[PDB]
Amino acid sequence: GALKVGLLLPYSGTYAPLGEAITRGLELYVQSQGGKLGGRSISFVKVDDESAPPKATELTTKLIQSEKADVLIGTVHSGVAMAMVKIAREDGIPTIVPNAGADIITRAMCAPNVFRTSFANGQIGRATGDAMIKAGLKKAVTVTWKYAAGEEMVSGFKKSFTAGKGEVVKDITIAFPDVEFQSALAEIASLKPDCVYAFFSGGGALKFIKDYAAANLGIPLWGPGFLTDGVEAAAGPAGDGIKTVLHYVSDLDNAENQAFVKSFEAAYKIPPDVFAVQGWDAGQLLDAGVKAVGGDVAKRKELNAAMAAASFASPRGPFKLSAAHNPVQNFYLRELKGGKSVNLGLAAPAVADEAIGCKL
Repeated sequence: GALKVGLLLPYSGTYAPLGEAITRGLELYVQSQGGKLGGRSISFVKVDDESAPPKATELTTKLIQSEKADVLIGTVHSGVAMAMVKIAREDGIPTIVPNAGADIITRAMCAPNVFRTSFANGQIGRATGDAMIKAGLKKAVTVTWKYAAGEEMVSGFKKSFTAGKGEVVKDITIAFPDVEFQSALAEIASLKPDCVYAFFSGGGALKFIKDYAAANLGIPLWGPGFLTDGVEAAAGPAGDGIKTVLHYVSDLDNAENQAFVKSFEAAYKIPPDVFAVQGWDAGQLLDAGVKAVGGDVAKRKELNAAMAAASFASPRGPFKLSAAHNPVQNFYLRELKGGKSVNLGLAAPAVADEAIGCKL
């Protein structure tokens, strides 16, 4: 029979374009392998999580129990992912996290069957704060949504930014997924920082970018790369000049990215973004696992071990996991110019996030 891959992703709401991009990355990878991973035909069972933490336990349980998923892949929203990972850890099902950066997933909640192909919130926030200090910035206002990802990315940023003698003047938070920003933009203007660090993504990011430009603040906008990835063409000139830090840049010239961009543009007529890459690499990681156990997904201990030691070429560069199952990869400084984020160079060389509390 087919190998059933349960996909828990947002197909509606503000993160719907992220779930679409991840799904596209996975399906394109499965197609590049002739519809099979390690000799098994793939069947995706797609469930919309609606980025809604109150539904996460029920929808995960259904995917594992009622639909009998052989593998679980998800999700985008860190609150949903934390609840999902709690159920997956206790079940033992091979689980791949293709976006959610919740720090706990590769720290205190680290597990033998739980892998991440994206990043950790805290680590990318620290890399962005470091880049802003190197750029001479000293007085920030942060703006994000009131949930674990905003908090952890703003916390990581504040750690590096204050360690660099900068001050964080205010942390503005908006309830998730609200996108009424006029009040935050009036407060930014009143506080006169020399920079703004924002975490938004999907619909929220695109609207924040247009609203932020329409305010004519004269203040540079920064953030983790999720603030611009995927929304460059739609943001138009309002995006110009935004500086971000991310573990992917569309112009990386390694052969795997050039072939991946080609396949993705030929199938979907738009460039891939970081979300598509993370999905493509979840496909590569599951392939490495199913190949090592000759299609026999029931050998979980051996499947997990192979995915932990997996080594392949990502569109990002060499893919490799730490002992706590998080990617070890470079972070680049970028600028949004003319509809794409361009590479301004290396921001942080590849190092393993510190796995505080990980029993592994």
